[PDB]
Amino acid sequence: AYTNSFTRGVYYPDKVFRSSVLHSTQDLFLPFFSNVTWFHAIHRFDNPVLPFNDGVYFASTEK
Amino acid sequence: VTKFNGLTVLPPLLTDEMIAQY
Amino acid sequence: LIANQFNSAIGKIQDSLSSTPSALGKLQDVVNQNAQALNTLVKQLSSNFGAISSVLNDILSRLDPPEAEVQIDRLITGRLQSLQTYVTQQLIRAAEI
Amino acid sequence: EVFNATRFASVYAWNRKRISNCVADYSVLYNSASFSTFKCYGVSPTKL
Amino acid sequence: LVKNKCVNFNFNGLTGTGVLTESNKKFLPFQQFGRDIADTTDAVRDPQTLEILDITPCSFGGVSVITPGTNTSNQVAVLYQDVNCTEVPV
Ligand SMILES: *[C@@H]1O[C@H](CO)[C@@H](O)[C@H](O)[C@H]1NC(C)=O
Ligand SMILES: *[C@@H]1O[C@H](CO)[C@@H](O)[C@H](O)[C@H]1NC(C)=O
Ligand SMILES: *[C@@H]1O[C@H](CO)[C@@H](O)[C@H](O)[C@H]1NC(C)=O
Repeated sequence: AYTNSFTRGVYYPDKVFRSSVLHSTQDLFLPFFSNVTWFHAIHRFDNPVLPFNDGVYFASTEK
Repeated sequence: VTKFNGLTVLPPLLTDEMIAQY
Repeated sequence: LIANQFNSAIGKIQDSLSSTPSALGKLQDVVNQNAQALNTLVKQLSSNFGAISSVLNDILSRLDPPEAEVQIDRLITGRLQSLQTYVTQQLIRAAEI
Repeated sequence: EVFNATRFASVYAWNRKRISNCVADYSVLYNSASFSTFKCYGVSPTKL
Repeated sequence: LVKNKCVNFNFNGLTGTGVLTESNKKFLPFQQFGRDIADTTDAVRDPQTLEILDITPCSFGGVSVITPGTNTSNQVAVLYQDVNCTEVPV
């Protein structure tokens, strides 16, 4: 199953505070509208092995 | 019609009020 | 009739100036160009210019004079080139104005 | 601790010791004449 | 730490210079340094206290000597540009 990461996955590149500053940063970011892999844990269903490739955007919704 | 690194802006000799008076 | 036409024309000029957003295009462009040139001149301060760092105090510290001289010389060359470019562009723009 | 160690690793298996959360005295290292070569290919050998 | 005075500072190697005052801006917990549109180091947090220190460059500005002709008189009047002279005597 494939799902689309709409806009989430943006982190502060460094520890500098800026106010009303449109700063351009070149670093490892998750592309906007980039399809990521869906995984299941209920019902059996297990967790597979995945590589790293210099960056992973994890996002788990839990109750 | 619409911080310092050695940079200073010099005010004009004729202010806007006196230009308007002219 | 001439007085009425002149008054209506003055009113229409007022309304057109109020409504059109790019009416003050020439003055707005001059101000924007000067601000852009100043902003790029300031941004040239943070450029590395081939030294170990763009911070003059960083270069002065954690550095012995014999190579701090060459690092400072590279910074001087870069910053002087940037300032000369800005001054020449400002001279051109002042001639146009 | 690492300078006076009785054993040192080989070049093909060089170690990487991390030093952190401490006050470092480079003055004794610089003034120690036991070193034959003390030149620095980084920034400086004294201003550290 | 001394505030509201033009004192040099070296915050764990920053070795900057300016005037450190109380900062009304609210630094985020992870952020340490501060910059602006010109990436000037506008604010710095203390290394021992969770205090934000606004930093302003020390007052500078070219002086001008308004003088009549020396053949007329030797008296002059000095203009310290772009500074309030509550702090001119230094
Ligand atoms: C998600 O995007 C990838 C990369 O373009 C594409 O190969 C894949 O088919 C897309 N998935 C779906 C369900 O459309
Ligand atoms: C200064 O004033 C004197 C007296 O009038 C005059 O002779 C002299 O030429 C003046 N100097 C200049 C440079 O004009
Ligand atoms: C100096 O003059 C400026 C003018 O803008 C004013 O804002 C400032 O408060 C004055 N300084 C003092 C110390 O009163």
